[PDB]
Amino acid sequence: IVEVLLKYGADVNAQDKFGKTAFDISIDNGGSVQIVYKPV
Amino acid sequence: MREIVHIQAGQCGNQIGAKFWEVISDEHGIDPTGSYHGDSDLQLERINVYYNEATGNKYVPRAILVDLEPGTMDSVRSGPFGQIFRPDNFVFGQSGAGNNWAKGHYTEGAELVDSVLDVVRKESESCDCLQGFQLTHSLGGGTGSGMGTLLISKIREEYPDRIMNTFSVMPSPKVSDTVVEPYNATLSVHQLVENTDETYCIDNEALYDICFRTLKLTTPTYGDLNHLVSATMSGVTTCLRFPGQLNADLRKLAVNMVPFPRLHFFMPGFAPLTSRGSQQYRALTVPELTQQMFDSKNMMAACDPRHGRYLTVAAIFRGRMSMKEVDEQMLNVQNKNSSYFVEWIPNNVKTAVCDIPPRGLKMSATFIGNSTAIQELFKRISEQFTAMFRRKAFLHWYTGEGMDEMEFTEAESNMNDLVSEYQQYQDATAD
Amino acid sequence: MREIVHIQAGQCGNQIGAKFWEVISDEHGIDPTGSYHGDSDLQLERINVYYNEATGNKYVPRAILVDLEPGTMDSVRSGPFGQIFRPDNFVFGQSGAGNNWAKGHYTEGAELVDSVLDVVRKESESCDCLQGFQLTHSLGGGTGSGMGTLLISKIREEYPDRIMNTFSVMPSPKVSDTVVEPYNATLSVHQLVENTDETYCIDNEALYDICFRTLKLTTPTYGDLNHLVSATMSGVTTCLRFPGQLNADLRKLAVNMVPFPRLHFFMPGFAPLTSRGSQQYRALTVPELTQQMFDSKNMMAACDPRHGRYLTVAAIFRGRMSMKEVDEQMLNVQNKNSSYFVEWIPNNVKTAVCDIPPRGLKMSATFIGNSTAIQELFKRISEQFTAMFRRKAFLHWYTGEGMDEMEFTEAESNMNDLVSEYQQYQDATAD
Ligand SMILES: Nc1nc2c(ncn2[C@@H]2O[C@H](COP(=O)(O)OP(=O)(O)O)[C@@H](O)[C@H]2O)c(=O)[nH]1
Ligand SMILES: Nc1nc2c(ncn2[C@@H]2O[C@H](COP(=O)(O)OP(=O)(O)O)[C@@H](O)[C@H]2O)c(=O)[nH]1
Repeated sequence: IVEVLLKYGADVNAQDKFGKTAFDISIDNGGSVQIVYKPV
Repeated sequence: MREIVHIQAGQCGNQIGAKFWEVISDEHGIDPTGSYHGDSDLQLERINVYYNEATGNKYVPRAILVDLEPGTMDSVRSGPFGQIFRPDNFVFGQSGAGNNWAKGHYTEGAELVDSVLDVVRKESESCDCLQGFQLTHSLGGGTGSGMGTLLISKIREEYPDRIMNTFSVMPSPKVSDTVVEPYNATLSVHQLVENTDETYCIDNEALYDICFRTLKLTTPTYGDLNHLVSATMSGVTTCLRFPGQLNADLRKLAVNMVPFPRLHFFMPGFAPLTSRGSQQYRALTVPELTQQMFDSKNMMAACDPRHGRYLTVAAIFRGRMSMKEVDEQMLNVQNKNSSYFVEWIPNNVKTAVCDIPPRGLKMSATFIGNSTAIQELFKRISEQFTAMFRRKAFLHWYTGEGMDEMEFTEAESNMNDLVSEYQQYQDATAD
Repeated sequence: MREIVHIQAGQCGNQIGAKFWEVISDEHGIDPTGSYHGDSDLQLERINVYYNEATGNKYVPRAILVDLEPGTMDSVRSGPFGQIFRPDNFVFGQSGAGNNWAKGHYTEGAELVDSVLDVVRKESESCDCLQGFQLTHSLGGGTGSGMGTLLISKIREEYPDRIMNTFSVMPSPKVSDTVVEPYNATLSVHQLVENTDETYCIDNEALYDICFRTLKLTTPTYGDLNHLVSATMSGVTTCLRFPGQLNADLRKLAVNMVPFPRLHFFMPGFAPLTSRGSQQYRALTVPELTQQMFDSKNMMAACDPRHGRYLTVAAIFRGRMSMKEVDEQMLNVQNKNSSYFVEWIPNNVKTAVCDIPPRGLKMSATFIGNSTAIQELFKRISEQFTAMFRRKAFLHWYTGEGMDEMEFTEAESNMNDLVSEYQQYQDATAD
């Protein structure tokens, strides 16, 4: 449905009253040390 | 004197709770001011189970009224019996739960819970010998579901040795279009499986189908649905409110009805089924009563009792009738329908008879069954839950309240385990 | 074989620690490649206390080098002995602690601590019989103070039955203008009071005054300050590094020096005081050494020893000298100065004599005193802390790291308690 809406011109940047876009919602729904030897 | 503390949470819980008090008040002769005006002494003999006796010989329900929705206080106070409730027992918030279980259980509900616990502590300590608690609530919304199950859990900490009984209204897309209701109900069932001793499954799916198919109502309203709810609640509590031998308290009912702790979800049924405004021309005979109350068309949970087996049954007959005829009829349904009764629990069907019938009926019967077919209700919710959960649909509304996705997984798994346990006992044989 | 694990944290800790290793490697005949080229079997007898024997008969310090500051690894590795150190024992982070104890103890330091603990665990398990740990660090900065005390606490959890010893550089506004140094030092002292078995108080106030007043240096540099540091650290570790009877291990030193668990802050002293490049024309006599090491102008902590009493003392004489003359002098300073020695701890002054003197000296002497006069150092810090703390000055730098203001109150109170305990024993009599 996200696809057919986008092909019919849906605005991907459109924000709701909580400042969220549609993809922000799907992302919200979705839910170490690096040893580097340096020469001196 | 075996007191029960009643708690009503949310819009549904308060709606059916109010109807419960209007109905049982009429049976006991108690008017909205708390005065008694009856003919029978059986009305007041066990009035103490549900009512406190205030100064001036008045009776006041031992009821706590809760809602995060502030507007609910006005609708309760404006009801026919809103005058009878203890003003200090009304605990209302300002911001509702917005059909969100997480808001009712963890955030807005948690902000209000200590105010409710203060009022249940006061009613409980005033009891000569508290039996336990009775909660009316729905599982599809946010307050009754989330805050009701939060209340159960907190009450269990302070009163672990008391019976926790609930009247839990199950959601149906036939009566509500709220997308998240399967989420709220699954999260609540997870709580009920662990923290209640006995739960009456009042299913909106069965209530809608009874109104539409049996009562012939094109568009059942909540009043129509709630007429069945109150009629059920009156029947299932008859043994607790009137003098009798069988299932006279919540603990003796649980010892008779629950053979395995988690298997405590009862399928309620009643006969004759009636609508508001339907007059009774003649009283049902004992065989009509017995046949109808066991019929799937008379169950308050949308489950086919012939798709499972009865672990235990409590049958309550109300009104003046032959006890010899009742016994014969009760033995007849068990011997004719022997394949829907577990053979490894001998004499699992207990029958009580109360002389006082409900309003407008000379004869009636209420059924309470602990049937393995109740898994049909849980499977229906589980399927709806899974359809959304696999798409991670609407989760931000719950995780945004601090909730972990792992809680949804745990609740789903627990309810699915419950279903496997019913199936295990359905397939058990007396080897 | 009584191994010690050495840890150096922060800019001061690594500066002092490198000088420690340059000094004791020279004393033990070890060159920057780890080869031995000495002229005495006494140099190798207990080499194992500080050095591991690697393949090829090489000696490598059992030292872990830690810093949060970027750029410090190169300056350590480029030092005179920078190549003797085990490459894997260097734990250097990207983001400094910005003179903030909270950053070193709770945030940046906590992000790096498990990498350090891995390397101390490996050195500790390789030990035939580990004595304990030695940490060099300052208390006025953020890494040595905060992360050093975090390391002490974590090391104490895994090795609770081992001695925790520190060389803790106290701050002075004479050498550093950083406004928050009294905060960092008070927070560190609170940690040291609870978690170390013995601490050498190397005070930058005393070091600056020795350089300025005694050595006649108009503007002492850190090299000047550290020339005294290295001389002290060499002297106080002599009993641990060479064959002897007295205080040969960290535990026997603690049993001799610490009557009460919290009173484990020592005031080191040394004779003769010299500057870098100053030649010794003649060796001091035994009375000159004894008189001087006990003099207030020769103490490494800015405290007047005649403003308190000595609970215990450890005196170490280094060089070829008469032991009869040493004993006479040690009995004379105690009999002539009897009012500055507690009478309820008989024979509280222990004296060792090691044949090997330090570099450029034919004779030297080192003093370790556990004096109640050390409260002058704690009172000075406490007063500086209180001046800012009552104004709630600069607290956002600490509470912004998640810290609670209550921790400052607890640290202030603990250090003030420590001061009252010294005063209690200062006033005690052998009644
Ligand atoms: N039978 C019945 N169900 C109700 C009633 N009111 C709400 N419900 C159901 O309860 C669910 C919504 O919960 P509700 O009690 O409105 O929400 P809450 O106020 O957040 O607890 C839906 O499944 C509704 O269909 C009522 O009066 N009777
Ligand atoms: N004696 C001495 N004090 C030092 C030295 N370097 C820094 N300090 C002192 O240590 C404090 C600053 O701590 P520093 O070790 O620079 O900070 P860190 O890197 O955050 O641990 C101040 O009181 C400085 O005067 C040094 O080489 N010798």
